[PDB]
Amino acid sequence: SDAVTIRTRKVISNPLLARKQFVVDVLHPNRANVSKDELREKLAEVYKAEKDAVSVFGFRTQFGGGKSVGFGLVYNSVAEAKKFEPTYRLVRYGLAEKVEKASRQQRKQKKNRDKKIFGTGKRLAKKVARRNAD
Amino acid sequence: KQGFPMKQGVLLPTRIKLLLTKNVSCYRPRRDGERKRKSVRGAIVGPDLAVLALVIVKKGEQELEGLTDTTVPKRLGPKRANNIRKFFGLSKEDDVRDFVIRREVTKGEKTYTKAPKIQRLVTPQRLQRKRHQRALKVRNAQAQREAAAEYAQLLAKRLSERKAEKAEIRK
Amino acid sequence: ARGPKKHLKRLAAPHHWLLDKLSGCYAPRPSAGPHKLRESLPLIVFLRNRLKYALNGREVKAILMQRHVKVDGKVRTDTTYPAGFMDVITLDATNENFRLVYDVKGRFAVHRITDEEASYKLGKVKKVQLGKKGVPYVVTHDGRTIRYPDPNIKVNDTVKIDLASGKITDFIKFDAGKLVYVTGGRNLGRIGTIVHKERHDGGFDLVHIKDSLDNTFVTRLNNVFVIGEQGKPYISLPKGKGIKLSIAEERDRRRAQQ
Amino acid sequence: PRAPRTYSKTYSTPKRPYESSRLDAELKLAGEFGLKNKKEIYRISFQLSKIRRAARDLLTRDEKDPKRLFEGNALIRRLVRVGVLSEDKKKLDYVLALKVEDFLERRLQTQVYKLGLAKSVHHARVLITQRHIAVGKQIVNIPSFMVRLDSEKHIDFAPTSPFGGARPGRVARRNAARKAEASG
RNA sequence: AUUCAUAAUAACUUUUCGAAUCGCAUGGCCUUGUGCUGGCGAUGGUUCAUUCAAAUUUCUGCCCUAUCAACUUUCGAUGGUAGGAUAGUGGCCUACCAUGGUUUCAACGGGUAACGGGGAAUAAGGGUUCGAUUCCGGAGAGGGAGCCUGAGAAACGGCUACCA
RNA sequence: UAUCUGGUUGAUCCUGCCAGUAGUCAUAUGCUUGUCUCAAAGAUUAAGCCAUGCAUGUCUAAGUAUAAGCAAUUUAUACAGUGAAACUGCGAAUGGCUCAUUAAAUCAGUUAUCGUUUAUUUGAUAGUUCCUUUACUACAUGGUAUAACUGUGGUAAUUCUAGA
Ligand SMILES: [Mg+2]
Ligand SMILES: [Mg+2]
Ligand SMILES: [Mg+2]
Ligand SMILES: [Mg+2]
Ligand SMILES: [Mg+2]
Ligand SMILES: [Mg+2]
Ligand SMILES: [Mg+2]
Ligand SMILES: [Mg+2]
Ligand SMILES: [Mg+2]
Ligand SMILES: [Mg+2]
Ligand SMILES: [Mg+2]
Ligand SMILES: [Mg+2]
Ligand SMILES: [Mg+2]
Ligand SMILES: [Mg+2]
Ligand SMILES: [Mg+2]
Ligand SMILES: [Mg+2]
Ligand SMILES: [Mg+2]
Repeated sequence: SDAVTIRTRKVISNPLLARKQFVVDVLHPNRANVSKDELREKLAEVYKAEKDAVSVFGFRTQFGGGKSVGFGLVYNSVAEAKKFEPTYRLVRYGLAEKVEKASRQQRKQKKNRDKKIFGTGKRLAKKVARRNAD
Repeated sequence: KQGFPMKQGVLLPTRIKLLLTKNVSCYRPRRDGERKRKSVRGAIVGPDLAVLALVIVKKGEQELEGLTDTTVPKRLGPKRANNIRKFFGLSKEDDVRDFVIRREVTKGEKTYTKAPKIQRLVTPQRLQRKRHQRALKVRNAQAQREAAAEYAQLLAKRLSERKAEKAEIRK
Repeated sequence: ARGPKKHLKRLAAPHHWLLDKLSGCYAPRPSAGPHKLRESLPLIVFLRNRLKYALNGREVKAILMQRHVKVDGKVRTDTTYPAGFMDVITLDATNENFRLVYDVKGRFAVHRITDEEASYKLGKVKKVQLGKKGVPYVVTHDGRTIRYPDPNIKVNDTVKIDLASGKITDFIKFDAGKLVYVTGGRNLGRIGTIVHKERHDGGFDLVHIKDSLDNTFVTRLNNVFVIGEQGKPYISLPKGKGIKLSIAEERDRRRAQQ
Repeated sequence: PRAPRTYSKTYSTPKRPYESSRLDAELKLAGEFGLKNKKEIYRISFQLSKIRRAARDLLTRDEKDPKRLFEGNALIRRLVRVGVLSEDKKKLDYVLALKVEDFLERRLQTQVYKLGLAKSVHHARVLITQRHIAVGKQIVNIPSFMVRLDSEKHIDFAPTSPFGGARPGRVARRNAARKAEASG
């Protein structure tokens, strides 16, 4: 690009979650769409820790472009980053994968159906099979 | 017929309706304190029945193929310590830790017996807890007796100073 | 009716929490605790909005379950645990201790205090009675019960608490001239060097209160918190020192530094 | 559920719809200042009424009343910052009769025309709405900005816009496109 | 301000509570016995205080109508005594007693296209009209009644009955 | 932002009333419709009636697991990894919806409980109980049923249940 000049503002240390909180102020003249995925490494070698210990979110472009403001988090190590960052933000970075699950409508069906059954239901399963024969 | 069960020895060989509650057969509550009205059949046997449940109290002379010839084992052995004791009835120090009934199950080529557990079995962990609570009762009482004593002497000195103060007054 | 309520809608929380009216239907309802509902910090407000340590409500929860935040020497890992006037919010990590003190405008302000004197708290005694077996006791403004107190301790006094044991270290009698704190009322958040009180037998004892700048004002007895003798206090006052500086000279003061 | 969103109206229609003494005066204000509606004048007069209402309520109060001085100073300063009020008239009695077009002439509509580079108010209205303006460092396309006497020297063409460089222009780009292919 | 807190005596109880519960760490002492001591907690538990509450309650305030002027007390209407009941005060209910209580300063009755407020519209000033409805309080789960469980419901995505 | 104007006469002095005029978090409707932000929405008539599908369930290191469940043991021949089901403990009295009833009733501001209950938080708070209490006695911890489970069934049908 040209004059990316990533800047961090209002930096406050958060040792409660072993993290540094700061506002990612981006100046990108003649550029747009600063591609927060690329904000991770440029914020990594600034703090020198690693690329997978930094998370970026927010980044609403100002009126007319050429400037962006968002929020950034950098962790001491990836161990606490995986244990603190939300699961939704991790899958964006590729750290975790989508957990396969039926739609919210379908889960409600299964819970309601399973309420009609008392016990495991194996005894009922053979009983209806025995009854269905005759 | 229609599958309505009998209420034990109630009356009325016909069908009736009753307000069934907890600790009563023919009904299983789905809520705490709930009661419900369900049709039940009488105790007296009539031609309207589809199934009659029977049990044998004294065997005859001929062998029934499916009832007397066969034999099935009880599903589970005792779990509590004294339940195992009375099952064998040897003594009060039998150390049933190695007397647990075990069930061998072959998940694969490996075999294991998974003896379940013993409830109410004496353990040094249980003895330690009893010691802690027993000592805690004494330890608290020791602090209470001295606390009232310290306040007693604090109050006594306060009264003595007031008595001395009024002694100086009135010449 | 039909039972105790378990929700607190927004626009119904106390105004000193400074919760924005938008961005959410509900506000954190304080749990039952040592302080009343309206006069409550609770930690999710304090750890997220005051100190900005946490952004969401989920990571407010994560902080407490690591036993980081402890209140009055006890961990108190409750998301909406009610924290009240001068409850020592201490954090073992980051080696910082906070005391809850009203600022000039009556809101709760962050007051960092040194570890040496963050090991005690002052409590305004509410009632003094006799317990079972003839054991006298006192109840502070945060519900603590302390047995075998000094006989000279009477109602409306303030008592220093050891904050490590239930025993007391010192107390101040409620007399004229003592340094007092305004907790509640219109003048909430002021320190006022008590001068005189009117008995008003039957109800609502009143008291006259004079500021260091000779600005006198009146508040009910229930709203005054004696915090020491005139001059040296027993606690570290926050910025402003409870002066109720007027709006006309507030713009003048803020214009000096810009 | 959530708290209601507060909204307010910012204009008021005159009581008499068809009166020639006002009908032509309205077209006068919209004439040389490039306004598309009477609501622009209607809008301006609304807080002109609100300013006078606040000022009238101040003069009723006694002199040296803290409330008279406090919001008196705030009102007198806030209009001076906008510039609709001259520095000499800082007595709270000249704010009552300021003018009806004093507010209007402080708009970005006029300022672009005042400070050259527009050569007509009707050209300027296009220029603001065409997104070639930087009142500060920021692009603005709202003709009613009410410049604050702290940014009048700061109006300039936006860096990411023609007439300010960094691009030739959109339609000019395809204009030379035929020129290049025709020469071949 | 108390017959208050609290304490003392004689008793009473079909007898409440006063830990037969769970996880982790495993440490010291000797007459080395599965010996004696021993931490961090979790859950539970009588009473007191606190908090979240609830119930009852003081004073003042509500739209239109006299083509509503007297009402209430048969069998509660007002008060007293005593008792039952309630978690409690209290005609809340019962027995007896007295004949009271409200009313032109608008009772009682009737209507409301009436849930009440915070508020909304328009207003020089005084006002007029509206507020089912984002907050507070109340009521209801088709209409009534009754009740289990539970701290808390006369609960209705709890139950029973009648009516539709 | 303290403003009026037209309409009874041949022409007139004049509360008339009618009409015009402006606003509406006052609705409905007609015609028309490019953009950004923001946003009410089956209240009014019928608190009329409803197919269907959802809207209350819940566990840690720390109550109970022989799943005749899943993997690895090698820390263990009793158990201690994960864990369906069920017993147990809490919750389901919150929230949400509507305004039918209701006119000293609710409600508002303001009082009292020396006239009461209060699960849950928080601080305190049981050395006293082997009962003819010198053999009655296990106090290194005592008794029973039962769910889940196995097996045998009833019905067209229900979150129906019986017997062993
Ligand atoms: Mg809460
Ligand atoms: Mg009585
Ligand atoms: Mg009586
Ligand atoms: Mg109605
Ligand atoms: Mg409501
Ligand atoms: Mg109800
Ligand atoms: Mg209906
Ligand atoms: Mg009901
Ligand atoms: Mg329903
Ligand atoms: Mg007028
Ligand atoms: Mg005439
Ligand atoms: Mg004529
Ligand atoms: Mg007239
Ligand atoms: Mg009209
Ligand atoms: Mg509700
Ligand atoms: Mg209605
Ligand atoms: Mg407690």
